[PDB]
Amino acid sequence: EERRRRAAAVIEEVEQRFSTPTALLRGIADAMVEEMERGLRADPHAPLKMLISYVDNLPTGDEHGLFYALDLGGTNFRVIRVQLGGREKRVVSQQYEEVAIPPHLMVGTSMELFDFIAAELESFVKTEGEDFHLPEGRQRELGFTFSFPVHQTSISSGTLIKWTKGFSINGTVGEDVVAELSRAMERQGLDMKVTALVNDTVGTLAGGRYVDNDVAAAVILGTGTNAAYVEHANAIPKWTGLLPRSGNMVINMEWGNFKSERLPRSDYDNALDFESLNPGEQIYEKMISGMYLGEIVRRILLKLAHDASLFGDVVPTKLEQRFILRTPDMSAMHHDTSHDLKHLGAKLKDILGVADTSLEARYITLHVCDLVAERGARLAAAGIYGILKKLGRDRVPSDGSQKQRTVIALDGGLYEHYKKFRTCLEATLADLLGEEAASSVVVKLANDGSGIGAALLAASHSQYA
Ligand SMILES: OC[C@H]1O[C@@H](O)[C@H](O)[C@@H](O)[C@@H]1O
Repeated sequence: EERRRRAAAVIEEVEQRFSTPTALLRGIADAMVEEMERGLRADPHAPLKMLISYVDNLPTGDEHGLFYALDLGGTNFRVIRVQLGGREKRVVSQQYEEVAIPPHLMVGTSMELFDFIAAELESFVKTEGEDFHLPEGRQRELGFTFSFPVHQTSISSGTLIKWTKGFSINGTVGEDVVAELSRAMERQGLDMKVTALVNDTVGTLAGGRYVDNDVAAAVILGTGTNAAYVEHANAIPKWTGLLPRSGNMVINMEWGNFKSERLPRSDYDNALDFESLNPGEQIYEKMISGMYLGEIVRRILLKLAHDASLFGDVVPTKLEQRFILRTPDMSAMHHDTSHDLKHLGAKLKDILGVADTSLEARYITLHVCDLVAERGARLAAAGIYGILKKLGRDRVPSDGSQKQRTVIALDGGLYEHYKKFRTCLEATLADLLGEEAASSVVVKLANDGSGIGAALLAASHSQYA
C-alpha cells in the first residue's frame, strides 16, 4: 500500500539521525578526550567526573590468602570467595553465588537493599568451607564493587554521587556506601571488614591485569556502560598530596554521563530520557547500554505501527507499554537468519501479543534493530578510541621500532552475548585505529572480572589480619 512510503519516511529519519560516519566518530573521540581533561582538573559540572579511585598499584600475582568480594551491579549481585596462593598457584579455590536483585530493591530504602545483600553474604560465609582458611583469631576482609558513581575518600571509603540505570533510593546520596554496607553486616552480624571499595570498571581492570600484564583500561558494556583506565598521577591537576610511588592512578571515567552536541540523537532518545528514572543524566549511556537499546527499538517500532499500520490496522496494546522489549529479546530477533525470519517472528508474537506478522514487517523490524545496535556499538568504539588517544596509544612508534601491546578488558552482556554488537564494536575500533595501531590493541572478555579484582585489591590493602 502507500503505507509503505510512510514507513520508509520514518526509517529514513532514523538512519539519518543515527548516522555515525567515521568522521563523526573521530570528532566524538576528540570530544571525549577534552572531557577527560575537563574532568581531571575538576572543572565545575564536567560530564566526566573522572573519579580518582585510590588504586595506585594493580594486582601483581603475589597475593595470597582468603578474601571475599561483594559485587553490587545494576541487575544482580555476587558473593565471591577466593583463596590466593602467590605468584605460582594464583587462585587455588573459588566459590561464588549470584543473586538477582528484586526490582523493588532498586527503588526502596537503603536499609532494605543492604540488609538483603548482607543477609545473602552472612549465609554464604557459613558455607565455608574446607578449602579456604583463615588464621585463628582474625577478621575476614572484603572487596566491595559498587557499580555506581562514588566520590572516593580512601581505598575503602567513598560517598555516593547519584544512582544510575534502574536504581533510585532516597537518602543515600552523600552517604558513605561502605558504612552503609557495614551496618548491614553488623545487623547480621558478621565480623567482616571492607578493605577495598571499587567501581565495577576499576575492579574489572584489576581482575584483568591479574592475568595479563598488558591491561591498560577496562570497559563495561552491560546493563550500563562505563570505562576506567590507568592515568599518570602527574597528569591529574585536581590531585592534592604526595603522588604515589608507582606514579599511576586508576580513573573511573563515569563516561555514561558523556554528553556532546556531536552525539547523534533523535526524538526517540529525548522521549526515552524524558521518561527515564534519571532524566538528563547519563545521556551517552542511554544511546549504548543494555538497559536502553531494547526500549529505543520499541519506540521506533511504535511510530511505525502508528504511522504505517506496520503491525495491523490497530496498534498492538503491548507495543505501547514501556520496557516490554528488552535488549536480549532484541538480540534474539537481530540474529535470526532463517529465510522467512521465523524466530524474529515468534518473538514479535510474544512481545507484541499479535497473532502473526507480515514478512515485510519482520525485515523492517530487523532493520530497526540493526540501526539501533550499530549506533550504540560505533559510539562505544569512539569512546574506546578516545581512551587510547589519551594514553597516546592511538599511534604507533614513530620510527618503527617496537610496537606496544595494549589490552582492553571488557565485560557485560552486551559485549559478551550480543554478537553483532561486539563485531561492529571491534571493526569500528580497528577502523578508527589503522591497520597499524590496530595490531597493537587487544580486546578481551574479562568475565566475572570485577569480583576477583575487588578481592585482590582488598588483599593488598589488608590489615594483615
Ligand atoms: O554498570 C557499569 C557502569 O554503569 C554506569 O551507569 C555506572 O554509573 C557505572 O558506575 C558503572 O561502571
